[PDB]
Amino acid sequence: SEQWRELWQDALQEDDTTPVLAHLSEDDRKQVLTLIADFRKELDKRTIGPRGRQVLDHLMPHLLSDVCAREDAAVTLSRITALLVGIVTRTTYLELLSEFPAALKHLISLCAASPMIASQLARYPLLLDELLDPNTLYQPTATDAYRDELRQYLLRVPEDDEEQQLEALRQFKQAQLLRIAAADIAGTLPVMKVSDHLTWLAEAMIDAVVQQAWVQMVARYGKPNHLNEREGRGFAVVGYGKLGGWELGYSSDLDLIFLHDCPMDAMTDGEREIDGRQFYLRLAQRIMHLFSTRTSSGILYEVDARLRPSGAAGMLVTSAEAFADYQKNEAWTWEHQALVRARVVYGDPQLTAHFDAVRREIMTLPREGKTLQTEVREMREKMRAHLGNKHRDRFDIKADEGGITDIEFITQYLVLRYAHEKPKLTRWSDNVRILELLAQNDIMEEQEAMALTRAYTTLRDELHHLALQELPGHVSEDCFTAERELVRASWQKWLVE
Repeated sequence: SEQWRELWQDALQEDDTTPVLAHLSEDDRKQVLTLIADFRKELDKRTIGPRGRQVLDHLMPHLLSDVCAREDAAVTLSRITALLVGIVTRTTYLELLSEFPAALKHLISLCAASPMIASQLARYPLLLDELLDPNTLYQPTATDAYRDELRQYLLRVPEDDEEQQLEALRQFKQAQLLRIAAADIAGTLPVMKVSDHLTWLAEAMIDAVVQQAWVQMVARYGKPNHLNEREGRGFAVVGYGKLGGWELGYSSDLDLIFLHDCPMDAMTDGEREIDGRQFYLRLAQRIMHLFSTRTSSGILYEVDARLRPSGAAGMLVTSAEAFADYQKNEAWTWEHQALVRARVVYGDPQLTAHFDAVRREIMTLPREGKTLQTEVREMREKMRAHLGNKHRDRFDIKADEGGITDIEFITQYLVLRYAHEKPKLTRWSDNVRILELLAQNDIMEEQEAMALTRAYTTLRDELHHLALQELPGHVSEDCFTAERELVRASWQKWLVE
C-alpha cells in the first residue's frame, strides 16, 4: 500500500524500479510512468485549490493501484488521465470518486474496455451518476419504457424553461447511450439488440422534441383551426435512412422529413393569427432547432432533412397531397429506393394512413425489370466511386463490394421490382424483415434470404464494436471473406444477370 502512495508522491521522479510496475513491458512501464508524471504536472499548472489537492492525494494512490495492476495498464491509464484532466477543476466529482470505491471500480473497468465510453464520460462527467448503481448501469431500459423513463427524468425540470428542458434531453440521451454501450460491453445486452435500443431511444426523443416544439408554437400562435373533429396534431415525422431501417449506431444522424395535411385557408386560433401551413413550417424549424442546438451537454441529434421532396430547395414541410404528387410524378428511382426504408416515426392515425397508402402505392408501381436493375446497378457503382474508404488493402464494411450498402440495395431493388406482384413486400422497411418478406412471398429462397440476413447483422454489429473502440468503419481485407463472397454472389445473381 505504501508503494502505491509513493508511485503518486514520487511521480515526477518516474522511478523505473518500482515493484508495482514490474508486470509490464519496458515500454509499457515507461508509458505508465510518463502518464502519471504528466498528470501531476497538470495539477501544478491548473493551479487547483486545497480541497481538490487533498482529495486527489487520497484518491490517486487508490486509483493507480487498480489501473496500474491491470495488464492493459498503459492504454487504460491514458484514457483515465484524459478524463481526470477534464474534471480536476470540479472538487465534487473527485469527492464522489473517493467516497464511492465501487463507482471508481466501474469507471476503470469500462474505460479499459472501451475508449468510446472513456471519451463520453470525459466529455459528460455528470454521467458519473450512472456508475453509482451497477443494477441500472448494465441493465438498459426495456425497449417499451423509454418514453416513461424520459417522462420521469423530466419531472424536476421547469416546464417553462426551454434551455433546461433542452439540456435535460441531452442528459437523458447520453445516459441511455452509456447504459446501452455498457451492457453491450458486459455481455448483458446481445449486440444484435444494440440498433434496436438506439432506435427506440431516438423515437422517444423525437416524441419529446415534437411535444416541446408544439407547446412553444401553440403558446405563440394558438392551434391551427382545422384540428377539430381530430384528436391529433396534423403533423408527421417520417424516418428515412438508418432510423427508417432500424439500423442506428451510437453516433448516427437522424434522416427526417416532415408532413402536414393542412388546408390553405386554415388559420391559428390565437390572437397572433398565422396561416395554418406557416405554423407547421415554424413547428418543423423549432424541432430542427431543438435537436441541433448546443448546450452544456452538447447537441441532441444531427438532423439530415435532405431526402425531402426537392432536397435542400424543397419546403421544410410538405403537405401529404404534395408529397404524393411528387412521388408519383417527379421522384427518381433512387428516391423510391430511399422510400423503401421510410416509415412514420411520429404522427396521428390519419396522417400515418396517408403516408402508408402513399408509400404502398409507390412500392407497387409496375416497373420494367431490367430497366430498374440497370438503374439500381449504375447508381450503386456511382456511390461506390465516391463513398467509403478508398484503399485497396482495406474493406469498408458499409461501402465496399459485399458490404452493407450492397445488401440494402438488393432489398430495395427486389421490393421495387416485385411489390406490384406481391404487395406484402411493402410491410416492413428494415433489411432483416424485408428479407423475411422476400422469402415468405417466394421471391428469394429461404437459404439465401437467411444468409443475407446473417451477413447483414454480422456486418452491422461489427460496426457497433468498432464504434466502441473508436476505430474506423474499415477493416483488413482478410476479414469477413465468407460474408462478402455470399453478398457478391447475391449481387451478381440479382443485379447483373
